[PDB]
Amino acid sequence: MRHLKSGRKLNRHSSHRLALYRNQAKSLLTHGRITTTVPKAKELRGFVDHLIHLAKRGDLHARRLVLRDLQDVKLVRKLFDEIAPRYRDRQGGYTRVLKLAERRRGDGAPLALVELVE
Amino acid sequence: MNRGALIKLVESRYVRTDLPEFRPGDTVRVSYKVKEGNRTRIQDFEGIVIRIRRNGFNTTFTVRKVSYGVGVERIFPLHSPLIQKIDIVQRGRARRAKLYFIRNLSDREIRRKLRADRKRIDKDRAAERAAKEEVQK
Amino acid sequence: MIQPQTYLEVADNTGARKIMCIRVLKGSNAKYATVGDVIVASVKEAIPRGAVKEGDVVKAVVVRTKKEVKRPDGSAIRFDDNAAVIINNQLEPRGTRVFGPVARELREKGFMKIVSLAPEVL
Amino acid sequence: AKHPVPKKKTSKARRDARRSHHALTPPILVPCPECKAMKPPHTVCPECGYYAGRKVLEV
Amino acid sequence: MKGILGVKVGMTRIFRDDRAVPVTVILAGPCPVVQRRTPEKDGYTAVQLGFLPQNPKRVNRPLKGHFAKAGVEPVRILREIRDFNPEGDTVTVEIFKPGERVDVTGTSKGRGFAGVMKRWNFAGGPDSHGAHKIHRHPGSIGNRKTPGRVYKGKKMAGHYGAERVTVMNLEVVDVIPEENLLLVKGAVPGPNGGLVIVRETKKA
Amino acid sequence: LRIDTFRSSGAGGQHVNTTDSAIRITHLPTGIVVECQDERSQHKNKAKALSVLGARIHAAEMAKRQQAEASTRR
RNA sequence: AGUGAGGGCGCGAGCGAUAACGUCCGCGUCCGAGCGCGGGAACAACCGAGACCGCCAGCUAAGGCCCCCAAGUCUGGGCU
RNA sequence: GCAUGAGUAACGAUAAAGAGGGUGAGAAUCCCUCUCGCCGUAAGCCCAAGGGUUCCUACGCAAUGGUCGUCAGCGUAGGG
RNA sequence: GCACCUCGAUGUCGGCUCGUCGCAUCCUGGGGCUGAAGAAGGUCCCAAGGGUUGGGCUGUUCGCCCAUUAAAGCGGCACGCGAGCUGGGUUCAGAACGUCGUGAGACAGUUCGGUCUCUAUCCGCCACGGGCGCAGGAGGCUUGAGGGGGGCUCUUCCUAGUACGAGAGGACCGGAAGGGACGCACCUCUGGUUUCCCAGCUGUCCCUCCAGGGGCAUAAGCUGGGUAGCCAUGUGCGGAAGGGAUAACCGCUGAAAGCAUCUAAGCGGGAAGCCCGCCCCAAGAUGAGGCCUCCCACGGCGUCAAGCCGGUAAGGACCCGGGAAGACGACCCGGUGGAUGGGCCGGGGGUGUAAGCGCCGCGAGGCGUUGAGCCGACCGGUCCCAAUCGUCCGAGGUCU
Ligand SMILES: [Mg+2]
Ligand SMILES: [Mg+2]
Ligand SMILES: [Mg+2]
Ligand SMILES: [Mg+2]
Ligand SMILES: [Mg+2]
Ligand SMILES: [Mg+2]
Ligand SMILES: [Mg+2]
Ligand SMILES: [Mg+2]
Ligand SMILES: [Mg+2]
Ligand SMILES: [Mg+2]
Ligand SMILES: [Mg+2]
Ligand SMILES: [Mg+2]
Ligand SMILES: [Mg+2]
Ligand SMILES: [Mg+2]
Ligand SMILES: [Mg+2]
Ligand SMILES: [Mg+2]
Ligand SMILES: [Mg+2]
Ligand SMILES: [Mg+2]
Ligand SMILES: [Mg+2]
Ligand SMILES: [Mg+2]
Ligand SMILES: [Mg+2]
Ligand SMILES: [Mg+2]
Ligand SMILES: [Mg+2]
Ligand SMILES: [Mg+2]
Ligand SMILES: [Mg+2]
Ligand SMILES: [Mg+2]
Ligand SMILES: [Mg+2]
Ligand SMILES: [Mg+2]
Ligand SMILES: [Mg+2]
Ligand SMILES: [Mg+2]
Ligand SMILES: [Mg+2]
Ligand SMILES: [Mg+2]
Ligand SMILES: [Mg+2]
Ligand SMILES: [Mg+2]
Ligand SMILES: [Mg+2]
Ligand SMILES: [Mg+2]
Ligand SMILES: [Mg+2]
Ligand SMILES: [Mg+2]
Ligand SMILES: [Mg+2]
Ligand SMILES: [Mg+2]
Ligand SMILES: [Mg+2]
Ligand SMILES: [Mg+2]
Ligand SMILES: [Mg+2]
Ligand SMILES: [Mg+2]
Ligand SMILES: [Mg+2]
Ligand SMILES: [Mg+2]
Ligand SMILES: [Mg+2]
Ligand SMILES: [Mg+2]
Ligand SMILES: [Mg+2]
Ligand SMILES: [Mg+2]
Ligand SMILES: [Mg+2]
Ligand SMILES: [Mg+2]
Ligand SMILES: [Mg+2]
Ligand SMILES: [Mg+2]
Ligand SMILES: [Mg+2]
Ligand SMILES: [Mg+2]
Ligand SMILES: [Mg+2]
Ligand SMILES: [Mg+2]
Ligand SMILES: [Mg+2]
Ligand SMILES: [Mg+2]
Ligand SMILES: [Mg+2]
Ligand SMILES: [Mg+2]
Ligand SMILES: [Mg+2]
Ligand SMILES: [Mg+2]
Ligand SMILES: [Mg+2]
Ligand SMILES: [Mg+2]
Ligand SMILES: [Mg+2]
Ligand SMILES: [Mg+2]
Ligand SMILES: [Mg+2]
Ligand SMILES: [Mg+2]
Ligand SMILES: [Mg+2]
Ligand SMILES: [Mg+2]
Ligand SMILES: [Mg+2]
Ligand SMILES: [Mg+2]
Ligand SMILES: [Mg+2]
Ligand SMILES: [Mg+2]
Ligand SMILES: [Mg+2]
Ligand SMILES: [Mg+2]
Ligand SMILES: [Mg+2]
Ligand SMILES: [Mg+2]
Ligand SMILES: [Mg+2]
Ligand SMILES: [Mg+2]
Ligand SMILES: [Mg+2]
Ligand SMILES: [Mg+2]
Ligand SMILES: [Mg+2]
Ligand SMILES: [Mg+2]
Ligand SMILES: [Mg+2]
Ligand SMILES: [Mg+2]
Ligand SMILES: [Mg+2]
Ligand SMILES: [Mg+2]
Ligand SMILES: [Mg+2]
Ligand SMILES: [Mg+2]
Ligand SMILES: [Mg+2]
Ligand SMILES: [Mg+2]
Ligand SMILES: [Mg+2]
Ligand SMILES: [Mg+2]
Ligand SMILES: [Mg+2]
Ligand SMILES: [Mg+2]
Ligand SMILES: [Mg+2]
Ligand SMILES: [Mg+2]
Ligand SMILES: [Mg+2]
Ligand SMILES: [Mg+2]
Ligand SMILES: [Mg+2]
Ligand SMILES: [Mg+2]
Ligand SMILES: [Mg+2]
Ligand SMILES: [Mg+2]
Ligand SMILES: [Mg+2]
Ligand SMILES: [Mg+2]
Ligand SMILES: [Mg+2]
Ligand SMILES: [Mg+2]
Ligand SMILES: [Mg+2]
Ligand SMILES: [Mg+2]
Ligand SMILES: [Mg+2]
Ligand SMILES: [Mg+2]
Ligand SMILES: [Zn+2]
Repeated sequence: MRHLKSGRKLNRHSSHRLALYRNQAKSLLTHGRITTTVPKAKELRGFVDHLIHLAKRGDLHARRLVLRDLQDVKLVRKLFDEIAPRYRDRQGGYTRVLKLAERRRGDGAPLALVELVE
Repeated sequence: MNRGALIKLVESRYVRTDLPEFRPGDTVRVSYKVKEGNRTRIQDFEGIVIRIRRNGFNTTFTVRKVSYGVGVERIFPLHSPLIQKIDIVQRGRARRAKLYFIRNLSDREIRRKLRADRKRIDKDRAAERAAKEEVQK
Repeated sequence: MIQPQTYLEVADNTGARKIMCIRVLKGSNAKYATVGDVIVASVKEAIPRGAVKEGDVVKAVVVRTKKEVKRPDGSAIRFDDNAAVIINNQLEPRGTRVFGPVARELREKGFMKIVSLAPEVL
Repeated sequence: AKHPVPKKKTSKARRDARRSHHALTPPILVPCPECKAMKPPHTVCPECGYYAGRKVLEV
Repeated sequence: MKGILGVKVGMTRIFRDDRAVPVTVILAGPCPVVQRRTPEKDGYTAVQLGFLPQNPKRVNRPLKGHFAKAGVEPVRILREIRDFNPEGDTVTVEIFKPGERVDVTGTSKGRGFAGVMKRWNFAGGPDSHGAHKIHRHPGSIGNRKTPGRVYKGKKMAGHYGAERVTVMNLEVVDVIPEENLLLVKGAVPGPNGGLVIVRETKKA
Repeated sequence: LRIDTFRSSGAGGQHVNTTDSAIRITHLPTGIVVECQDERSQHKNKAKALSVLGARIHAAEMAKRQQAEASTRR
């Protein structure tokens, strides 16, 4: 009875699911756009969206929080110095998700890309 | 349509204001109105607040005192029209917001691991010594 | 919330110290008793030479439980021990002095003997 | 479990009768407004990379 | 036989004569009548009732003719109060005095597929002592060659909740027309924001 | 008299767990109870009860006779 | 050659409890092999009757003749 | 020889995955990098018995691989 | 007792779970007789609607006993129920006592130990869809044939210490309150939970040495708390009232039969039961119902078709965002003429004084900044991101 609860499990337990959310956030900040399944994407969306808007603050605390997920010092710099100032005048919603007409093959999963906006 | 607001509405006309502020760790006297058959008298009850659970008009809190060799806890709603007044007597510093563990515990043990909050007591003199700025004109 | 096998404490000098509820007089098949409720119990532990003895079966009323009891005002009250007063079949205290506070509900259920014997009702 | 088991060979007319619902449903599709090629709704047309009239990926 | 449509908005509790009472707050007013049901033309007696304002660019044609025919603009849900004949047009909250008693009707919470142990309260299996994987199953369902079957109505697992439920004789604790709110002592079925119906009880 | 059939207790299998061969009889105004899971029958245990309880009531009461005789002579 | 497990019903006896769709003999019959046909709702052995094949022809049998369902809501006298 | 159960159980330890790039008729499954998790008195090394080309190199996917397969302890040929 | 079906198998005791049917009634309901003063009880008739406790002993059914109860009813259903559980009993091998036999072994005598099989094809049953039908096409709102559920009970008080009785005791009738158990709903309150919402902690490895974080110790490493949701111990409400026809039983009138009789014609009273009444399903009610509104003439063909057509109509499905709806379908809301999901914002709420720096201290630490920092769902805002764009289907009505 899922009533009013909202999260997702993705057939992964808590530890794993978390890591997944990072390694995807990670890669998303790295390459700008990535392509995963429609559900992972739908969820992942807000995770990066949260980190972006955290960077947008700028302070050391903010930097000391985003680092807790991204772990990597350089990708943190990359976040704060280029990505975030792109968005100082767009509040909320820093990423988009779009569905892909071609499916997967050996499991026929649906596919979607997640690029951040400009 | 805001249902959330609509509730905050209705309750508003039962809400007290007058009641002091307090935290778990505080020791506190509550004048309570009870009936002894016919009469309606005011029975006090002071002790260490152990738990305040908040939900607006429905916010409630718990006080624990030992009496005649055995401990009681009583729970009061923080807007019962049957509370006459509540009194700060002493203020402590809990590290946490729910202080159950002091049940299974001694009175001289509780004495030290609940430290008097000198800070917040000072702001009360601040309140009170400046509260005599009405009797000034 | 006392039921069969629930041990209780003595509120008074009945010679008894520990009783264990063995039945609850409050229905054809009531599940648990609380404050104001009479229960039938057995003495499991009691001091020497007091009135009742080890093995006596007794009538008693519960004066203090441990599961917080609701009030009509929306207050609630809860004591540390589960405690009762041993009484006779006229439902009079076989004791003469209760010790430690007793839930006001005893008065509300007419146990006027106890609540006067009581050191503190709350 | 004492291991249940079929009583009688399911008749020809009875199995096909069950498969009444098995039939597939053709994909639902729309022209891509630029290339007019066939493509499922709400996905980015794999022929050019346009959705919402904007080039979205460089097909 | 009075009645009125409304929303379960959620319950809290209040105070009365130094006693606390759980209520349950219900937005209800107003309600524009939509149609009269003649005993002559329809066979019986009732009133088609409107509730909650409707965005007209969502009102289809056949509905828009219904609505205008009683001179009343768009509305979201239409229901019937059986054996009610409102004097004035719109039906209000004000048609209940506080103290009066009511039957509430709702569509209970939705527990989807339901265990027997939940829906029907079977005691199911012993948690230890030998249970080969029935720690929660329904056990026996029959006899033997006589009767040679299971009988209709046998309590079994399946969908539970999300269903019409009326709860009887509830006390109208209060009502504030200015807000169209209703107070009902006790538990109305269904979720907050769910549609309820309230009428005068059938008790003495 | 209260007659009583019930499944006998012990070793016996299918024609004993599944055959109420045991008897018990009870004389109400006196109080004596006897029973007979003594034999695989039921009628034979029935009567064997209703003559053991023959003695067990009259051969038992003869004590009350002698007790009085003896005490009153003493 | 096969058979040497018979059965049911009527009658006549023993056994049994003037029990059993019990059992065992005797005299009959039928099923067995006629679970082919008509009645008995259904119903091996009860009532009718021993089917070579054909018929969109006639008489009867037991059993029936208000509708299911072929034939009298027949006729005359009674009772419940 | 072919059906039925049935496109149903099952796909063989709940140590775990994610992404970008690449190759290819074709990629969740092959190659490369980055992050992530597991073993670490082994789930890493080295002997022996047993196995007998399974070793290295090219080329390759019908079958074997509980799916895929461009990959393989698979097939071909050479080498060792 | 018989030996008619089953030995190319119909698993036997007791417990558990789920029950349902019988009435020869254990309880409450109605009633006659009483050796019925009252209060009780006895016995009989009516009545099956619901109700029928928890423990000690034993494998036990049975029975005894403890404390209660309105009562702790008996029986059928393969002494209901092992393709539902159990496996203590009993009936495999092992072994001991008593015991019989020279003996190997044996007993119905005892005692310790002793493998209970993942996949439901049909019927049945609980839940949910697909197709077609409803002789015009559609959006709604409905009637209730026919079913289902429910149906219990105690205690105190008033009436009144009255009628009754020497007393002790102690009512009818009429009216009030508080309970036990059971049912449905709910999450305000109490109380659980709350797999990452906050915090503390130990080892260790890592980032970056300090500081500050991360990973692993579970599939949360451990601890301390905990919204929303889902919940019972928690809150609400339910059984009725009443209307009708009756059971046993009590009657009025009244012949046969001058009297007489409750009955033969006619009528009255009368049950927790019967029919309604309350809650639920329900027009596949093929007997397919009704009411409000909306859409319309056929463009071309078809010997006979009351047809096959072909764009469209009011409308509907697709698709996508979603949902206290949900296994899947279904259902409900929404799709830029938008607040549906997401991020942001704010309220609420949890947690309980973050990082950084300053002051105190040799130090561990403390103190200030600071109810700070972080802050999942709840209540609301908000076009920043995502519901882009589109496609399909659906009229034109046989008729005396
Ligand atoms: Mg769940
Ligand atoms: Mg939501
Ligand atoms: Mg949600
Ligand atoms: Mg997975
Ligand atoms: Mg006010
Ligand atoms: Mg001044
Ligand atoms: Mg209960
Ligand atoms: Mg002793
Ligand atoms: Mg006593
Ligand atoms: Mg309570
Ligand atoms: Mg005193
Ligand atoms: Mg005193
Ligand atoms: Mg399909
Ligand atoms: Mg369940
Ligand atoms: Mg149970
Ligand atoms: Mg149990
Ligand atoms: Mg008012
Ligand atoms: Mg024995
Ligand atoms: Mg013997
Ligand atoms: Mg003598
Ligand atoms: Mg011969
Ligand atoms: Mg011979
Ligand atoms: Mg012969
Ligand atoms: Mg013969
Ligand atoms: Mg004879
Ligand atoms: Mg025949
Ligand atoms: Mg023939
Ligand atoms: Mg014949
Ligand atoms: Mg024959
Ligand atoms: Mg012949
Ligand atoms: Mg004739
Ligand atoms: Mg015929
Ligand atoms: Mg005639
Ligand atoms: Mg005649
Ligand atoms: Mg004539
Ligand atoms: Mg398939
Ligand atoms: Mg499938
Ligand atoms: Mg397997
Ligand atoms: Mg690739
Ligand atoms: Mg090696
Ligand atoms: Mg070896
Ligand atoms: Mg070999
Ligand atoms: Mg190759
Ligand atoms: Mg291959
Ligand atoms: Mg291949
Ligand atoms: Mg295998
Ligand atoms: Mg290739
Ligand atoms: Mg090779
Ligand atoms: Mg037992
Ligand atoms: Mg039981
Ligand atoms: Mg029963
Ligand atoms: Mg039973
Ligand atoms: Mg009787
Ligand atoms: Mg008698
Ligand atoms: Mg019964
Ligand atoms: Mg009956
Ligand atoms: Mg019991
Ligand atoms: Mg018992
Ligand atoms: Mg016995
Ligand atoms: Mg019995
Ligand atoms: Mg039985
Ligand atoms: Mg039998
Ligand atoms: Mg055995
Ligand atoms: Mg043995
Ligand atoms: Mg044994
Ligand atoms: Mg065992
Ligand atoms: Mg099935
Ligand atoms: Mg099936
Ligand atoms: Mg259907
Ligand atoms: Mg009705
Ligand atoms: Mg009909
Ligand atoms: Mg019924
Ligand atoms: Mg009196
Ligand atoms: Mg008196
Ligand atoms: Mg008196
Ligand atoms: Mg009365
Ligand atoms: Mg009370
Ligand atoms: Mg109640
Ligand atoms: Mg976290
Ligand atoms: Mg460390
Ligand atoms: Mg960590
Ligand atoms: Mg925790
Ligand atoms: Mg919560
Ligand atoms: Mg309770
Ligand atoms: Mg109630
Ligand atoms: Mg009742
Ligand atoms: Mg009439
Ligand atoms: Mg008369
Ligand atoms: Mg007369
Ligand atoms: Mg008379
Ligand atoms: Mg009458
Ligand atoms: Mg009447
Ligand atoms: Mg309905
Ligand atoms: Mg025209
Ligand atoms: Mg033509
Ligand atoms: Mg057409
Ligand atoms: Mg959808
Ligand atoms: Mg959905
Ligand atoms: Mg549909
Ligand atoms: Mg809306
Ligand atoms: Mg647009
Ligand atoms: Mg919104
Ligand atoms: Mg939103
Ligand atoms: Mg706050
Ligand atoms: Mg500080
Ligand atoms: Mg600090
Ligand atoms: Mg921290
Ligand atoms: Mg410091
Ligand atoms: Mg804060
Ligand atoms: Mg603040
Ligand atoms: Mg924020
Ligand atoms: Mg979050
Ligand atoms: Mg929301
Ligand atoms: Mg909401
Ligand atoms: Zn295109």
